[PDB]
Amino acid sequence: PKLVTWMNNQRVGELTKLANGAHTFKYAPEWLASRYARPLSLSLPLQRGNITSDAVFNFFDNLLPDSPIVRDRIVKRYHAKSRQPFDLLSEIGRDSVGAVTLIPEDETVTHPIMAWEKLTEARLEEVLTAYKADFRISVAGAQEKTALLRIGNDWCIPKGITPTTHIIKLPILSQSVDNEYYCLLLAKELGLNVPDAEIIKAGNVRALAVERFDRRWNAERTVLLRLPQEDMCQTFGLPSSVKYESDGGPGIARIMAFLMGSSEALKDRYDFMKFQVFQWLIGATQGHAKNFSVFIQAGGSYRLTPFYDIISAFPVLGGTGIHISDLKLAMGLNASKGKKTAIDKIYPRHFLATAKVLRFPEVQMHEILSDFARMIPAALDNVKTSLPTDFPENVVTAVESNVLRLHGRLSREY
Amino acid sequence: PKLVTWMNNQRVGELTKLANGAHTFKYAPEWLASRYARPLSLSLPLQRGNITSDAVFNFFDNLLPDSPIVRDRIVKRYHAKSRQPFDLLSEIGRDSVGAVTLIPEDETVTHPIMAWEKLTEARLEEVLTAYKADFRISVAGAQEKTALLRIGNDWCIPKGITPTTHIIKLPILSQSVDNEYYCLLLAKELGLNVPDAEIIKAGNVRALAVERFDRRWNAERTVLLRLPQEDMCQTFGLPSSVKYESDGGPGIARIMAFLMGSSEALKDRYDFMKFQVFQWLIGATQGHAKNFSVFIQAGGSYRLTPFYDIISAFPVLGGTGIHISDLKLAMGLNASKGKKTAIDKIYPRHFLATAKVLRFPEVQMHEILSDFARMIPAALDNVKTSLPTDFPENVVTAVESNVLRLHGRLSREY
Amino acid sequence: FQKIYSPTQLANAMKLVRQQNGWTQSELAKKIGIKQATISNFENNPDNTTLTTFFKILQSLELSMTLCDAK
Amino acid sequence: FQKIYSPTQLANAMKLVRQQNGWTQSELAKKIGIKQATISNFENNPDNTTLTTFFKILQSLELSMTLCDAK
DNA sequence: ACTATCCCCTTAAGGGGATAG
DNA sequence: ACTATCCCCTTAAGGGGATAG
Repeated sequence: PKLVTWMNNQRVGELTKLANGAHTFKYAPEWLASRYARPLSLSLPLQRGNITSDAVFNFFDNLLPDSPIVRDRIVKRYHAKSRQPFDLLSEIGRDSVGAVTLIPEDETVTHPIMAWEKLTEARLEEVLTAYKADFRISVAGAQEKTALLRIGNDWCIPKGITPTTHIIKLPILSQSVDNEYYCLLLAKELGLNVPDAEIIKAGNVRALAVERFDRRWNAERTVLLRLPQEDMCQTFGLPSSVKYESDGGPGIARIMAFLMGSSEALKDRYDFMKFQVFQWLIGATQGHAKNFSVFIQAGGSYRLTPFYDIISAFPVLGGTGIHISDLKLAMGLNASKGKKTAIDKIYPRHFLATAKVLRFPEVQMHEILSDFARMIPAALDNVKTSLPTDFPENVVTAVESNVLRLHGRLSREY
Repeated sequence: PKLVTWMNNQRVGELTKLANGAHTFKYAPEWLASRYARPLSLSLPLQRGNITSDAVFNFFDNLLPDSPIVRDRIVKRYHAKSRQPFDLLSEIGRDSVGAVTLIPEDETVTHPIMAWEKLTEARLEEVLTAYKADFRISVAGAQEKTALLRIGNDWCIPKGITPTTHIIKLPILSQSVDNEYYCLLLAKELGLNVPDAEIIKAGNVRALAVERFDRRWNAERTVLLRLPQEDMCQTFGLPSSVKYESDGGPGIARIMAFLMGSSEALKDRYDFMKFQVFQWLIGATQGHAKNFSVFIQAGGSYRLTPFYDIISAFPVLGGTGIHISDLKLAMGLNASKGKKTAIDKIYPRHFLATAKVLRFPEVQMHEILSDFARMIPAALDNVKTSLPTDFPENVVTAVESNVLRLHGRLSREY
Repeated sequence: FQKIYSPTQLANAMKLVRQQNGWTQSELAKKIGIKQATISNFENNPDNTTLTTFFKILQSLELSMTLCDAK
Repeated sequence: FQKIYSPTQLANAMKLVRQQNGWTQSELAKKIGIKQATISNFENNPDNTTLTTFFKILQSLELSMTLCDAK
């Protein structure tokens, strides 16, 4: 049974799984002519026939969680006919990342467009703690996370094809929730485009609540709209199995070249490189392709989305085996001897060497390093004097401590 | 004193002749922003500074007659300070070909926009016969010709910056007027885009009156508008001294490539090639660059203008030295051995060989030859049964006779 | 209309128009004097494609282009 | 706006915009990662110019393009 | 100051011609 | 039927680097 692909209650097309198990997709003629017309994914450009390339399979596969174990948790819950992307998506296809809503062909079953259940502080504590040992969502990423709808002053669960407004993350790293909450506050303090996140406390459980940037209420405030988007694995039609550059995923050059075609190209390119430096300063090593996204706009235009899923690997050193010399950036920089990626061995000359080959304005690479050189100090303070009274000072200190260590490498030159 | 360049009462810019005698041009900022904005000539693209290249000189020089002897006739009449383009243009700069109106900087002297003098059958006979042994016009071309304004049922002479509606040609070839009047009627009969011309009889003199395609009355019928245009010498910034291909002018390839950038590219290219065949059939050998023009449209767009200045060299054979084997097309075709141009040696295989290199649809070259193959016969008849009662049957017969001779070469294959 | 910012967005668009009009790479290529391979390259690898090529294909699609601000 | 049908009409237009905005071939080329010679070639010999080149220069001019019918 | 050239060098467009799927 | 490749071959884009007007 074909899966009708909707995008904000607009028929875009259908997903078909043939007998031979070949996934195919076909744009709806009405969509090809729509005002809102745009490809589901840049890897699937609007055209007339049945699209049969692997990009079709990879695109939809990238909407589901990475872990083959987690998928089992899904086949278990909503009794799926297989761990196959198509079968799974036929169960939780409603609130998937980005803005697609996959609903079986045989299933108009008009679902409530705007419906939710105001959870109690207990039910919340139940749902949060739940993900460890109507709710048809789908959050893709590296770790275990769900998604809720925030309205008024209550955390409510969507009912039907109703959208969510927050991506909620649970503690895995011993305090991944606190690690990310910090990295995000710091990111904002430094002018990087990131989502405002908060920490929700339900009884004993402690969870992270990130505001979604792929969700927006219409002017009337009567409808919550999903904004189309896709990560860099999708954009390039690649399988999440290659999200890291070392495995075969896209790197700086690939991404940077692609960003040249952005509606906000010059700004996005600047912002992308700037972030390569930030990831270095806070020892973030999760900067893989599925962690960068572009918004898809009417006609096929796209621009970089805010950065997300940021965590520092600093809190995981010393006491254990892990050492600063064992931290490597997911995307390499240009070095004299091939390429570099070891945080503790990385120096400004590396970002400048990268900029040289990519031909990214040298002067802008200098200004990026310069801005950080003189802003980190003040940044840490404001962030710190923001951390809630009950924030693990070992997280603050581990991050703050190592940032200054690397920062010094900057101020020493800028 | 600078020459202010106007185009339908709109300041486009100024022509300057420096002390060193260097001609320069500068677009008026107001024109660069105008709705009607477009370059004066494709060889002079809109830009901010002073244009100093030779295209400036060549462009304006191409607005005046070719013969250095005729220019003298101008310096004589309107007492010019030289046969120099600038000095001459300062005298008869008003109604020049195309649509430019060159008026001295020091000379607002608002001239009547719509004014004319209804000539008598005698005055007409005076003006016609005149060109052999207010009237500030400028007709460029190969032969001696003037220009009049036709209104109601009287031939009137413009007064001021008032435009003309007809290009009047006088007998030089013994009956150039009749030769062209025929070639044009025939051209139309075969679906070629040409101007409707008529023969005006004033006493003893016999003149050709071609309707101008670079003139159009506004909707209100209150203003006669000049449509911007330029010939192929101008378009390429070349001096009229190279209007013929054998001298250094543009040929088929040059023109055809340029026509690819037309608003009506595919149709113009087809029409241009078609005409290369027509010129062959009627033994026309004046197909030089200054005989093809493009209309300049808002923004820099252009499209081919109707064909004009068509005359058959057939009436000039036998009785004199001139022979069919001495007729050569101004623009050569591709041959096995270099290039061919001898009308009497030209065969369909030549146009097809040309089309092959230019990569002009072979099928369209076949359809062109085909259409002529079966249309000439009927064409000659309708044209013939149109020739006024007093039309030199030696012209008709000489042309008609040789057309069938070449035509046979076609019907024999198509 | 929709603003375009890259060779790829361009080719996708132009290829859509060709398909919506029922034309093949062959009929268009013959009309404008280029090889069918050229049209194919353009559709899949527009980055290193010539501008005349681009405009010839634009003419064969009975289309035109225009500049504008990116807001 | 004005419809464009060739590489040359394009370059003339784009070059006008650069001049009207007071920019040089150098500042734009640095911003988009190409050589100043490339911009110069584009302005005088747009026929054999790459599309990425064309779009990089389009981005440096804070412009965009759009398709349309030629009527 | 700004733009057009110029040498060196690698990569490849696109026309010819033509075929595998 | 339609599109993607493929070999051969000449021409040149565009990056490096850098200078003449």
